[PDB]
Order: sequence, then C-alpha cells, then structure tokens
Amino acid sequence: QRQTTKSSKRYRYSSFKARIDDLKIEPARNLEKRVHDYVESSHFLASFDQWKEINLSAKFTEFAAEIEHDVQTLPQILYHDKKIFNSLVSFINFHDEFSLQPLLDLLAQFCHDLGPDFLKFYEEAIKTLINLLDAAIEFESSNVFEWGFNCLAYIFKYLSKFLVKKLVLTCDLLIPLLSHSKEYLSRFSAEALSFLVRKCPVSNLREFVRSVFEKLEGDDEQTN
Amino acid sequence: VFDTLPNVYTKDEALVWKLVLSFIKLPDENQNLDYYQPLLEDGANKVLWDSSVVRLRDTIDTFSHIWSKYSTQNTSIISTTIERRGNTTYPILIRNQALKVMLSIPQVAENHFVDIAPFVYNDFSWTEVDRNVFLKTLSKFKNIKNVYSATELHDHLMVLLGSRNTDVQKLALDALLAYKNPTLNKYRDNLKNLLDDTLFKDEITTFLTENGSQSIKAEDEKVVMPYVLRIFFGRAQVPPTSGQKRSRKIAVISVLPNFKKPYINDFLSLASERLDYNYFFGNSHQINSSKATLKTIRRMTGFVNIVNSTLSVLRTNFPLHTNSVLQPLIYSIAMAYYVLDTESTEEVHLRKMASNLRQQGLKCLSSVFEFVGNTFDWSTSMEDIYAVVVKPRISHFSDENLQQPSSLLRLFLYWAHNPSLYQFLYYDEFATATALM
Amino acid sequence: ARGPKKHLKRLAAPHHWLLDKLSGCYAPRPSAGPHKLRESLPLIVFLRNRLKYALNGREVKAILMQRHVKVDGKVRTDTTYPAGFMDVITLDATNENFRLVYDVKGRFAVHRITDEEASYKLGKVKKVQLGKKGVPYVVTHDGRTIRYPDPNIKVNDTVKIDLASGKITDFIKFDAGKLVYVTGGRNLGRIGTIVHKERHDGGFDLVHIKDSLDNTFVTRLNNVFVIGEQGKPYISLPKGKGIKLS
Amino acid sequence: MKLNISYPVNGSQKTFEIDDEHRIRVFFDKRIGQEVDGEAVGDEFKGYVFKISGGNDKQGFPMKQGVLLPTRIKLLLTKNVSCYRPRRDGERKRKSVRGAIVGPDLAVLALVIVKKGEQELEGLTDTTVPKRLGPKRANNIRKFFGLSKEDDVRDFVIRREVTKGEKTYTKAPKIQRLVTPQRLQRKRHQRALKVRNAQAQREAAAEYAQLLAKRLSE
Amino acid sequence: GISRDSRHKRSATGAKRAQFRKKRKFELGRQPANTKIGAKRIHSVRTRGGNKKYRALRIETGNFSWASEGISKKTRIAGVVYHPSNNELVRTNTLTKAAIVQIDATPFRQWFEAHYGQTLGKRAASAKIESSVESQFSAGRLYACISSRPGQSGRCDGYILEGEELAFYLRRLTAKK
RNA sequence: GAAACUGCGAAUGGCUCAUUAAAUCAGUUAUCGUUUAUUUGAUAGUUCCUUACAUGGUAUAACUGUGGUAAUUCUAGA
RNA sequence: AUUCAUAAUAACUUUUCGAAUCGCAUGGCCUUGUGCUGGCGAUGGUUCAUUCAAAUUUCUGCCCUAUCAACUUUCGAUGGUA
Repeated sequence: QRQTTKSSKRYRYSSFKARIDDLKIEPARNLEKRVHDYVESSHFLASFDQWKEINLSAKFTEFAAEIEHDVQTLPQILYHDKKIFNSLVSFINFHDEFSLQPLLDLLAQFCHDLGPDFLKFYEEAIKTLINLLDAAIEFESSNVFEWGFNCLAYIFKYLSKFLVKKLVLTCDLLIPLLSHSKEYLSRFSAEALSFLVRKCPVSNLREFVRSVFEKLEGDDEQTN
Repeated sequence: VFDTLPNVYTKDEALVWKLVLSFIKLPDENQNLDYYQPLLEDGANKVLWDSSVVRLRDTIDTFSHIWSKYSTQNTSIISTTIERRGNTTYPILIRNQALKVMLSIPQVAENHFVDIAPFVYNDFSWTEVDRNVFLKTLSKFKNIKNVYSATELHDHLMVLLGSRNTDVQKLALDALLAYKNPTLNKYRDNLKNLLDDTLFKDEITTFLTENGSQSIKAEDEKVVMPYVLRIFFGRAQVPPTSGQKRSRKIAVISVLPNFKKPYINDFLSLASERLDYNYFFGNSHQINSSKATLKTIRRMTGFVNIVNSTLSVLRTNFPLHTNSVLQPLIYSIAMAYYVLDTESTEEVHLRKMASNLRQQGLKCLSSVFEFVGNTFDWSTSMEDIYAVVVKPRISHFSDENLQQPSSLLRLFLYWAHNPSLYQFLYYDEFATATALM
Repeated sequence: ARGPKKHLKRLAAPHHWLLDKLSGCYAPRPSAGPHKLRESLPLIVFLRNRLKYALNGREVKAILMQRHVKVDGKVRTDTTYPAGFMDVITLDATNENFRLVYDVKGRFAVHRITDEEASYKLGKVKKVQLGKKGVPYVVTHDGRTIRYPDPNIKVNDTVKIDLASGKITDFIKFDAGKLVYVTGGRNLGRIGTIVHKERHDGGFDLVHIKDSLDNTFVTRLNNVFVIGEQGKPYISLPKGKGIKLS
Repeated sequence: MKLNISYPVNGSQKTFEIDDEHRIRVFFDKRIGQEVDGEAVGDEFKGYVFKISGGNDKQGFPMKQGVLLPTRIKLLLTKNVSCYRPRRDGERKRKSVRGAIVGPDLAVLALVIVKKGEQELEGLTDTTVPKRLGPKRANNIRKFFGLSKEDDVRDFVIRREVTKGEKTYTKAPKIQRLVTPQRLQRKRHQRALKVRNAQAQREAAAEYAQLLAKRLSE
Repeated sequence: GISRDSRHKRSATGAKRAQFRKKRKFELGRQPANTKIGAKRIHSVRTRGGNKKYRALRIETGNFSWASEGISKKTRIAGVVYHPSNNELVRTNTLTKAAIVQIDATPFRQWFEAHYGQTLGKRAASAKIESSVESQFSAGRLYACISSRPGQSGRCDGYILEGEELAFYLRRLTAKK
C-alpha cells in the first residue's frame, strides 16, 4: 500500500527507499529547459558557468579554479582534454556529496562536446561511475543515484552510434551494476542499457542476445 | 456451559465427577495417532520451469504440488486420508477448563477428593494458574477437617504457605484457615495483615516483639509459630534487588532474634530440610549422585546466606544443632570443593557460583566458631569438619592464602588461640601447623 | 504576571540586534538554551537580518527544517535558538563556518571561519565542582558540563574544547599578561592584555586591562574572558582586533 | 412512569410504560442497587428479578448512587464520577442531581434483569444484539479463543466483511502488544547501548586516574 | 485560609498598612497535621513544584538510634512524656519534633545482650554504660527525643537521651511533677 | 482520516489605573535562605542471593443500542 | 566564610527510579535456526549543571497636613526559645 491518497499538506517525509522506488531514469521521458541545450558557445562551458554561479562547495570550487583557468573555448577543450578528464575523475573519486551534481553534469556535457574522441576515456569513465554508485549505497543519497544514473544515460545518448556498434563490451562493463545484489542497481542500470539496446539495430542485436544468453549459462547459479 | 452446569450436577453428581477427573488426568496423559505409514517413494522432479512473475509462480506451484502428490500417490493417499479423518488431540487448556468447573462446584470434590490427593502429594507438570485455581477450590471446601487425608494435606499445605509467591501464600493461608481452630481464629487478621505487603513491618513490630500488648500467648505461640515460621521463610526468600526489599529481608532476620531457642532451631531446620545432607551422612564423605546442578547449588547458596545473616544478628545467643545447621553447612562446602574439582573450566556460570559458595561457607564457619566457639562440644564432628577443611586446602594453603587474613586462616587462628580446640592441630600430623609455618 | 513570558516587544529587545523600530511590534524572544536572554543572538536574527539569506521568518524556518544549520556541530531546528558568544555555526551548503564574536562597536560580528578552526570552541571555565560518585566537573559559560578535567583548571579560566567529542583539548590560566576579550559593559569588544586584578572580598573584583596602544581601562571579572597568551590569540580575531579609536 | 429494562446477557433492552400505583408502591422506598420481584411488579414479569440501576425524575435530573435522600440535592461533582463530564482540567461544577431512594416523583426507572423468570419477554429475551468489536490485544485474542501459547494470533484475528458498491472488502485490527522481530531488535539494542555506556565511563575514569597518578608522580 | 504574608502586620513603627493586593498562592499555608499515636495513616500533600510531602495523621512505630555506640533500630512509641512547647500537646499525645517519648526497649536490649555478651540490669570496659540508661532498661522503656517532622516526612525518628540530655530532661520532668 | 482517549498550550497576549504615601517604583545588593515545566550539557551494567520477558493485567471513551427534561457545551442504564 | 560540594556506617519508607513504548530501514554473521548480532531518530526517565522564570530581601529617595504630639501592645506591637 504505497501512498495513494495524498495528504493536504506540503512537506511529507519520503524515506530513502520510497524515493528510490519512485525514481525513474529516462531524461527524454523527462524534459525541461536544459541549459546546455539552450546556449551554444560550447556545451561544457555553458554548464560550467551556470554551475560556478549555482554551486558553492569546496571540491567544485577547487575544480572550477583549475579548469576555468584552462578551458574557455572549444579548441582549448580539444587540446587539453586529458588534463580536464583527469581532474573530473580525481574529484569524482573524492566522492563528495555536495560537489557531485556539478561534477557529473560536467562529465556528461564533456562527452557531449567530445563525442567520437571520448571513447579513449570511456572505459575508466565507466569504472569511476560504478565505484561512485557502490559508495553511494554506503552513504545513501537518492539524489546521488539520480545524478549518477542520469550521467550514464546521457553518456549513452551522446555516444549512441559507436556504443551500439560495439555493444557487447558495454554489457560486460555494466554487469557488475547489472547483476549487483541490490534491486535498484539492477533496476537503474538495466534502464540505461535499455535505452541503448532499443537504439541498437538488428544484427548487432542478434550478436548481443547470443552473448548475453551464454552469459546467463555462465551465471546459471545467479538469479540477479 | 459454566452458567448451566451448577444447576444439573445435582441431577447427576457422579458422571460429572468422572468427566472432571478424566479431563484432569487428560492432558498429562499421552495421546497417540501412530497411523499406518507406507514405504517411501522417491517420485518427484522439476516438472515445469521456474519463473519470477508471481502469479505464474503460483499456478506453477499448484500444478507441481498436485503432480508430486500423484507421483507419490501411496503415502499421499495416507495423508489425505488422515486430513479427512480429522484430529483427536484434546487441547492443552482442557485441564484448566475442568479445574474451573471444579471450582464452580466445590462440594463434589470435598465429597470425593480421593482421586485428587494423588496430585497434591505428587506436587503436580502443571501450570501455575491451574495450581492457583485448585487451591482456590480447597479454600472453597466446607468440611475441610474431614477430608480423605487431612494431615498429609495439611503438611503439603504448610509447604505451600512456605512458598515465596505472596499470592500462593495467601491461598495457602486461606486453606489452612479453612481448617478451624480457635487460636488461628484469634490470629486470623494478624496473619493476613502480615502477608499484606504494606503492613508487613508495622505488623512485625506490632505483635511479634516480646513483652507487649497483643503479644502471642504461650499455648497460642506453641500452636501458631510453625505458620509464622513458614511465612517468614517466604518473606526471607524475597530476593534483594532494591533498597525496599533489602530492608524487608533484613527486617525478617532482625525480628528472628526474639522468638525462642527451639523456634529458631526449627526455622533453620526448615532451611536444611529444603536442603539435604543424608547423602554424606549415610555415606561418609562420598557423593551418591553427581547432582552438581545449579538447582542444588543455589539452594545451598540461599541456605548459607540465610545462615550468615542469622549469625550476624544472633552472634552469641543463637543455638547450634548438628543435624540442622552444622551438617548442611559442611555438605555445602564439600559440594563446592567437589564441583570445582570435578568439572572443567568451560562451565563459567557453575564455576563462579561454586566459588562464591565456597567463599560464603568458609566465612560462615569462621564466623560460627568466633561466635559460639567454646560454648559447646565438637568431638562428635571434629573428624568430619577437619576433613572438609583439609581435602583441598592444606595442599596449597601457603601458596594461596598469604595476602590478607582469609576466613579459613582466621579459623585456624581461632583454633590456635583456643586451648580445648587444639584437637585439629593434633588431629593431623600437624598439617595445619605446618601450613601456617 | 503569573508565569513565564512568551513574547518580546521590539523596543525591549537587546539593542545589539540592530532591529528596525517600525517593521513590526514584536522581536524574536530567544528560546531557553545555552546563553542568557540578553547576550544571545537567535538564528532568525542571524540568518535573515545579518546574513540576508532569508527574507521572512517562514523562509528562515524553511532553511532550518531543511536541516542546513548546525550550532556547535549539532543540527538545530529551533528558529529562536539562542546562539551565543564564541559559537560556531556552520552552513555547509554554502561551505561557511561562522564564529560568533563581538565587533568593536559592541555588536555581534559575523566571523568567517575555516574548517580546522571550526573544529573547536573556547569556553570560560566558570564553576568547578565535585559531582556525584566523586567525579569532578567543570561548567563553562554556555552550559556545557565537562567531566574529568585537568586538576589545574580553576574558576575564571579558558578551556579550548573539541566540539566533535565534547572534550577539553587544553586550557589557559587567568594570570596577568594573558590576552583578554571583554564581553560586558561599556568596553565590550575591546581586546587587551590583563595588567592587574584588583580583588575585593564580598564585592566585585575589578580588572585593569591595557590595549596594544597602551590605553588602559577597568572592567569587572564578570566581563573579562581570557582568549590566549600574549600576542597569540587561540581564536581568529575579527577585523580591527578590538582596538577602539577616535 | 416508564421502566427502562435491559437484559445484559443478551444486552437487549426496551421501555414499558407503567400506571398501576400498586406496583409503583412495590417500587417506592427502595434504593438503587436493591432487589425487587417481577411477580410483585406484574404478571408478565413472573419469576423475574430486577436490580434498581438508575433513572431520572420528571424534570430530568438523574439518580446518583451514594446520596441517600429521596429528593434532589446540589453536589460539588469531581472528575471521575457519574452524571457529570468535566469540560476542563481540574474543573469542579456544582450540579443538581436526584437522590438514590426511589420515590413517586421518578419519571424513568432503569433496571437490569438478574434472574430470568419463566416467561418470554418479547424484545428482551427473544432477540439479542451481537458484540460490536472483538479483541485487539494479543493476549485478549488468545483468551477469547482459548489458544495455547504455542499458536500464533495473526491467523486467528477476527476480520469483518464490509462491502461498498460491488467490491466486498475485509478489515482486521492491529494486534497491539504483539511480539515482533522489531521489538526484539529494540530490546537487544537497549542492552547493547547500556553496555557501551558503562564501558565508556570506565575507560574515561581509568584514564583520569592515570593522569592524576602521573601528576602526583611528577 | 491560612496565609503567611507580612503585609497584614503592623509595620515596625507601629503603623498600619492598608491592603496592597489580593492574597497569593505562593505564600499559602496548610492545616497542621497533629500526629497522634495509633495505627499508621499518612496523607500525601502535593506541593509547589510537583513535590510531595507526607503528613502523618497517626503513627505508631518509629526509627530510633542509640548514639553512643552508633546503631539504629525500629521500635514502638509508647506515649509522649514532655514537650518543650505545650503541656497541652503532652496531654493530647501529639508527636512533633523535639518531643520526649517513652519507647520500647526490647530491640535495643536484645542487640546489647547479643553484642556485648552481657545482660542488662541486675571488653567489659566497653560494656560499661550509663546508670540512667541501665535503670530505664530494667524498667523496659527508654526516654527518646523525637527529632523529625512527622508532618513533613511522615516519620518519627529519634535518638535516645544520653548523659547531659537525659540529666536535663529528668530534672525538668521531676520538677514539673 | 471525522470522532474520542493521551500529550501539550490555555498562567502569555490584550485592556484599564480602582486601590496603594517607605507601599508601589527607580538605581543598588543578597539567597551560605528557596521552587523551577521547558531548553541546553552531562548522567543510572548493581554477576549471584533456595518453591511469562518472544514481552503481564483489568478497565473505560468514541461507537452500537434503550431513555429522560420546557430548556444548557445537561446526561442516566446496558 | 560554612554543619559546603562530595564520600562512608547502621537502620528506616503504605515509597520513588533502575525503558513491557513508537518510525524508517535491512545490514552483519553462521553451529541453516523463520538462530545470533546490528544501523539512523521519536518519546520518556532519575540526579546534578545551565537557561527562561519566580519568591523573598540590603542601602537611599516620595506630594499637602503640627489648629494631628505622643504612638504600638488583651485582639502580635519589639525580642528570646521550642
């Protein structure tokens, strides 16, 4: 019996598990005036300025110092990609709740700008994401989960074609999240991979389904 | 049915009694449904697949269950046969049902009682509420002096008065006062008020202290002290957790020193009789059964604690008796040695309570020597008390006892300072003297 | 009046809150707590009137109930909590710590504070006694009871207190030549060194103090508060450093 | 007057108008809580036994047990009493209330049936009204159903079938004082927290005595 | 009806003050509880704060201490003997503080016999006690001063009158007889 | 989530200036002479001590139902 | 400045207190028992400290009246003791 006749009041309680069970993933199902989609001098820089004005936290302030010194223009991004990426990953691994919304948001936008060159960071980008998600389990924060899985969904959305072409490796990368022993990890990670698979065309889909069924025989004992 | 039956037992007051007794005996009585069990058949398999969606799981389960039953048809024939056969177990409360009926119609029990006294003299096992309702019946009896076994009932009834639950004590006084005699008629209210918790201490100092108004008289005291003694025994068994209850126990012991010598000795006899020592003293020093239970150990512990307080309150005037105080104390300390030697160190709780028992008993012996000492003989028991001194102690007395004056060492020193008691030093090859050396 | 009062007029407020005389008829009466009525700053007067992070009482209550404000490490949801002197109020979503300390003009000055300095708090040892079961305790100037103190901590001292554990990291004795902050009367906000302690038995001990420009004033022991040794304060002093000028 | 009679065992009740001063005189000068005879009252009540349980006089002032005056009095009524319900904490109103001894001036006399006679009263003894609510504590369910301590309650709760429109529906009360894994967890936690408290205190006290001894040995 | 303000009094100069304000509950009084000897009965008055206060209306027994060797025993109170405020209280057998009552001896003498190996009347250096106390024991009743406030704590506690105490009170009793 | 029980508030606020001439009040002290809801900080293993703690007991409200009176924020019996 | 804080002894008490309460969670362990452990916080509870208060109180200070010069003390006015 989930809350179905709303109380007249305005501030309810909504424990953690309630929030997560109410949580879903799709942003295109979602919609709003996205800043990066709005202004176009560069997507990363757009989000970067909005967040510098909005977020006042130690980690993001440090990160903003370093990078605002570096990036101001798309050629500068393209030239200094590695330094920016290492900085983002350094802070994400710092795992600070107050700074993660801007850091993950900037990561998604960083891929959006850098698309077909982002693949050389792709693998350990994903490693860092999954580490963050397990640590988030430790320090429960439904907001953290919302941000992290939306970063994954956005990365898939921006790198649709290449990931689709090399689909099965993505499934191998996500299988820790996919078979993870937590209902909502299974639920969300599968929703992201769901977007990607629905995008995929027929032939790679056949290869994918074969590979995943043989993985199922691999984890025959596992049910998750 | 409870509102009907008390009008028709009159029409039949024999079959109703038979049914009542049948139920009383009934739950303790064994019930068996050892039905016919055929040979087992291992016919079973994963007939269908296993899915996650719940209602599919459910229907698959129903089908698999039916399939399993049919594959193992034979035993399942038996099982379905049983379930349609139905039960024959009387619910366990049926004894309380019958007892409540018995309460409803007391005079029938007062009539027969022949099949009831076996329960009392077996001391029931039964549940506390059932015991209580049965004692309520016994209070409801009218001609109680003329029951089947009046005096054996009376003894068990005194024991129930000696019990510790104050409600059980109230019921036992109700029965013992259903027994009619003018002295207890005179002291009815006094005893009932003594049981009542609030008026307890005021009552003690009211009519128990000697040479006062409303004091008990001589013939009266002879006939009533056993009741008073059992009541005080329960009051003492109150365990001392709070300041108020500590004061309660202390008040009981501190009114003790005014009764009389035989009465005090009899009170201590109560303590020992709840305890036991004819094991050794029908043997010599050898335990018949390895009854090393916490049960008997805490029994001994309560006995020695009651004795320690008794000494501390009567420390020169109290009587000593070999068959009521001296011997059971010795049994206690001997048992402590025995258990401590016999069982390993895995039994922490037993071991700790045994050590505490040994401490308390030795302190008690030291005390009693200090406190009566020369005032009566020991020759009858010198050998035995020396024995229980010296089995474990003289071996390592010097090694163990050197930091503070121990109770045992104080015992030895009293022996030495008193001349007529040189007999222990004498009694061994001066093992005690050499230990001191 | 037949019981405690629950209201505070606006003219009757403590003056150092700088409350305008027309915006309303009532002022936030500070709830009972660590600091006395008249020398405390409630969280609404701090979050709305000083920080300007709010515009209403209902905005201030929204902030508190959303659980942002911690007064000495613990989360406070009472909107008239009497935050007092030498207090540490942290707003994490803004990444700020505030030591509440007096400005030269008398008023509470916001003092922005870093994390390693927000980690602790000074307290004026004010009553040393022997508690039940024989454990001795100190009572500081904001209610705090601290057991098992150093035996050499005497009344009128300072103890630097680790907030994360409610414990005493160390202390400072009330001797001549220490640095002194002043918290009452005409000179409050004035930091100087303690020259003399003229002590009267049965009356009020006065203290003679000398600020860095060698200007001397006389206050009461009730109003002296020892901060640190000469030239090194244990806390970070607000600007101007308690020098009254022309 | 009017006789408001009730059979508690069926819990039924009716009112009968009464006119004959003969049986009214049967009633006079008896008090609330005495006993009467249905024979002496009338023929239909043959063999019945009533106890005088209450009533109100012609102006509505009810009978109060305790006041032994067959008239009306002014009583300073206190918190936990009958014929008055306090409106406020610690409030005592002085109310007018009618005495206990029965007289003529009583308008409604209220009786309960103690011993059923030999004849059938129409609405009282024929019919009966079932209980509104069944047990709610664990042990009260157990007592109502005579259950053995082994058996669990949540299979024996009393549900109620209500219906709205076409959808039927069932209700069951929450069994207050049921023994639950949550309660076991809470008890376990209380014990652990006491242990932890005492250990912390002993550690601090040993540390302080350490500091003090070091000082005295300096 | 019992109130204890100082504004209904004449001033120090002997002036008379006109009433200043209605009487107040934070200066009330209450009816004295004349404690008498008999079966125990103790009302409990509720006092400012939530506190309690056990008025003793009748009290029989008591807790009395022998100071000289330092023990305490619960005894019975026989009757009031002397009272330094009202011989009327003595007449009416009213227990209050500072009263002199005759108490039962038996618990004390039993402790004495059992602790000092010697009877009373008819380590001996320690066993030696005062002549007057010995005489009272021979009689069976002791003189003891009630030293608590039965209207404030519902108790009669007391001490047994030793040397100078007892001398003074025996003179007072004998002179007043 | 109505009703009702339980907890809390209702002792504040607002209004008037009748009384009151060392009274009030003002500044200044004392409580080593006392109560204090609340807030805030600390703070309560007692292992044992002779014959359910997987958690005792009975009531009562609202409610169902029978009624009274010219009438009230009246209320009786079950 | 204390018969202070605090500690100790012996008793006493119609005698208190020493958690039978509630929310969200579902982790750790294994002798696989529906066993053993455990997280965040609501409420309450004794004794001190604090805070919001309160009650009493020290010193000094009031307008017109001497054609009001004696006042207060049974009926408390001043002091002592209980």
